[PDB]
Amino acid sequence: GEEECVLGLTDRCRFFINDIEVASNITSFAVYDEFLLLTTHSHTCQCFCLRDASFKTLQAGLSSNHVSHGEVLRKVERGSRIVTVVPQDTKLVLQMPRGNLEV
Amino acid sequence: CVGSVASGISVMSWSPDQELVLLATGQQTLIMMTKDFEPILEQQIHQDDFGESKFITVGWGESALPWDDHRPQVTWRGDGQFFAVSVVCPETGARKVRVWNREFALQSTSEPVAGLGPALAWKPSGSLIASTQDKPNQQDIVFFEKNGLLHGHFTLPFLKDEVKVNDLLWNADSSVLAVWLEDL
Amino acid sequence: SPAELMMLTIGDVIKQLIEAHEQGKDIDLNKVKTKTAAKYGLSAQPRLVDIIAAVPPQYRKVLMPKLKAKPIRTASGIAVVAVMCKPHRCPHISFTGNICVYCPGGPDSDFEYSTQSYTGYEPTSMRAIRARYDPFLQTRHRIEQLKQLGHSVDKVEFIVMGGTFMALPEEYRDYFIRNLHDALSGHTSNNIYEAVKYSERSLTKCIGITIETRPDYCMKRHLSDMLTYGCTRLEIGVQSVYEDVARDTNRGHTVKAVCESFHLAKDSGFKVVAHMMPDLPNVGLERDIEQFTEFFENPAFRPDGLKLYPTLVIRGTGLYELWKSGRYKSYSPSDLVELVARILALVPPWTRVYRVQRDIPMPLVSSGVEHGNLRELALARMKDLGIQCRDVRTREVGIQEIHHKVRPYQVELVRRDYVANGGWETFLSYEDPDQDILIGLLRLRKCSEETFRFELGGGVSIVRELHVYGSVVPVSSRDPTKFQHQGFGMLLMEEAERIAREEHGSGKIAVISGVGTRNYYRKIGYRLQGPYMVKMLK
Ligand SMILES: CC(=O)SCCNC(=O)CCNC(=O)[C@H](O)C(C)(C)COP(=O)(O)OP(=O)(O)OC[C@H]1O[C@@H](n2cnc3c(N)ncnc32)[C@H](O)[C@@H]1OP(=O)(O)O
Ligand SMILES: C[C@H]1O[C@@H](n2cnc3c(N)ncnc32)[C@H](O)[C@@H]1O
Ligand code: MET
Ligand code: SF4
Repeated sequence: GEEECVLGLTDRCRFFINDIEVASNITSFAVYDEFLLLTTHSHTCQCFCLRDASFKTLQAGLSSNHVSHGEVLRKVERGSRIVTVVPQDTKLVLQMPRGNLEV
Repeated sequence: CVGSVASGISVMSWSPDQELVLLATGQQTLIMMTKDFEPILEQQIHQDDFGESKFITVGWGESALPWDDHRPQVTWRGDGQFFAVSVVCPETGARKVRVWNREFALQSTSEPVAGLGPALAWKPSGSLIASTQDKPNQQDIVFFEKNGLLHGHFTLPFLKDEVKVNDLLWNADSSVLAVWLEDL
Repeated sequence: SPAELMMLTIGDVIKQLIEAHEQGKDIDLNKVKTKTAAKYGLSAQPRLVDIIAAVPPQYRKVLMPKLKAKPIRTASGIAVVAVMCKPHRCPHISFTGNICVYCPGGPDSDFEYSTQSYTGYEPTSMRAIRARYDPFLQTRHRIEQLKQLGHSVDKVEFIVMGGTFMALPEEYRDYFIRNLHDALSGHTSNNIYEAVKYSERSLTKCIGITIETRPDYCMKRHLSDMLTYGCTRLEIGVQSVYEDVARDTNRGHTVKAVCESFHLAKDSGFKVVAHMMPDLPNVGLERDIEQFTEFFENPAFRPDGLKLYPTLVIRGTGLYELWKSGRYKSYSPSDLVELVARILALVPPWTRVYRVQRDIPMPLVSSGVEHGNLRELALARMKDLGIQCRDVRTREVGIQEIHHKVRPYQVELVRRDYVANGGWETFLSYEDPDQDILIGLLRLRKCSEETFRFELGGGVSIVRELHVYGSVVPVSSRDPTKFQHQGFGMLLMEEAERIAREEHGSGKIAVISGVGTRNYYRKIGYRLQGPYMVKMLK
């Protein structure tokens, strides 16, 4: 929004924005060009815009009680990790346990 | 004092879940006891048989390293179903590796390898056994197999006769290998 | 007599069908069959082939989309014709004294007049036996059967089976290949090159040829010879990744030779399919999982296709003698199903599994597999365990359409890169992410520093396969309910031409192709050089 925040991830798959936990099944995250990118245990990738958002909106999105609509949520393989993001070409790079890559 | 051995003890090994203990004596013998220190079995290490895991075919178609201190080495698998012992055989005069199962029956004996070192460390996940080798112009980390055959290697970044490998030890989740080197 | 009653029943069925077509209403076939058979007093029902074999010509053309039989035979986008060679001995009989310890049949066996590694009771084996191993007759007969079923045979692919084909005299190979091409085209040629030219100008397109070969018969000479024939796929039997197994079964070569042959073949531009065998002697239940994990994680091994052949013991072989002496025992069926499920859970998304078990008749097997649908049992077990299979075959539109009932909705573009056999491989695809449905794929590779062909030296990137699935759409026709002729091919080539110029840094792009594909790539803008279709990228 219009305020700085500190984002944190632990090794037990817990996501904190400032001092409030907002999600509990996260394995990777990144921030690139005013966009937040997340990967979950449920084998999903999520992308949120940060230009017009608030803490309540982000918590509502990651509320675990929300019906999915096909612009924010996408399915991926098992054990995917975010390597990097190419916003100029609108691409996201992922790596898998066996060693290959995916765009 | 709950136990006593006439000859000295060389190594003591405990299972990953503490329910079985292995002791090695100074008379080249291995004793397997339970948690309550009630003896279960005792056997001589230097046997003369491959085991029961033989190789079936139809028929259609040199010395230990100078800095070796001759101590035995004992290692357990991650789940405790097998274990391995490395010792200097008096017959060949080189290092030999044997693999036993949990009920203390011989399973396999390693193939002859020239230049084998004294280190040993079973991968906790239970796929490869690590060791070391010194061959003309290089020093390698080699990987054994439960069958007793070589299945891979990689090369250390050192010249010949510049360092020695003291110990090898794996990580808890089998991701990182730690190597301990001492300069000669 | 029942015969004329059957004929009248058939005639009445087509009469009702054509009438309903004329006034344009839908009709249910089974109810009509039963009702019409009731009238004339029968004790049986009509067969689909009989109804197809009595339609008048124009109506034959118009109403096949309702009477087709076995829709799987062309659900992958092509029509497959399998032919066999002449009986012969495997090349390594001489310098070893004997052959592999488990291979049945052959010139010196009790299976009379049968090719090596076959019994003669198989479907394709009985087709070539009555034809006396003549390629022209076999091709004509199989195409006639395929047309009688009710399918379209516009696009064809050959599969040559038998022993080791590339170990035969040159004249016989010339004869065989030119006869295959002539049977497709209709010409009467003298040598390979004439037949290839006329087949290039033909109207029944020959997409490609597949040959099975040994690692010691895959060198520069053999690769060039197969390149002139029009071959585009290879089948090699690896069977194991362990060096002691490869010499205790009298295989005759080593694994390192297999890896080197893989490297050469992939740099030349072919496609590689590997035969593997679980339950080999001296391989327990724990070495198989490690074997396949290494197979799919080690860059030296990663193939493009797989064939799983669990070990079978058959009479008249060394393994039979081992089994009688009480020294070899097979897995229990539950263990075998569990192992196959675990193996299928590991296949990467860029690999295609063609077959899952052999096809030997049950009474001839002494021990081993006894059922006949291992693949679907394994899939059910996988569903029970909670894991899923993600290969190429079980994700394409036709298979997903006949086994399940789904259709693509939200198609997207996907790219996967990896390293294999010393080369940088890319795999482009169009697929639906939510429902996991595949449509079209393309394979690209940057040539390494050890390429020997003259046309590919100096900065050339090679395309190894382009494919779009679905049902078969005849050339120059269009069907809005199918997936082929809708522009997914020129979209996949435009992207391959951008990677090869801005990322690989190359200055030329080459394609290995058949003949109808030759005309297609000429349409795109490629020219011909040697056996390749090339284009400048500068
Ligand atoms: C080169 C190789 O290794 S093989 C290619 C794969 N082999 C096969 O034929 C199996 C399935 N193949 C296909 O789907 C197609 O034939 C492909 C892959 C060649 C092109 O896929 P599509 O997406 O169908 O191509 P696209 O829609 O871009 O092009 C359609 C045009 O190609 C033409 N075409 C398709 N196949 C051929 C062919 N073999 N020879 C000549 N023209 C052809 C069609 O007639 C159509 O031309 P038109 O409509 O202008 O008259
Ligand atoms: C044609 C293919 O059949 C397989 N093959 C050969 N012999 C046997 C057998 N006894 N059991 C199972 N598969 C076999 C090999 O993998 C060969 O390459
Ligand atoms: C028909 S058997 C498979 C092809 C070849 N004979 C091989 O062993 O590789
Ligand atoms: S090379 Fe193939 S066909 Fe020949 S004997 Fe061996 S397994 Fe059988």
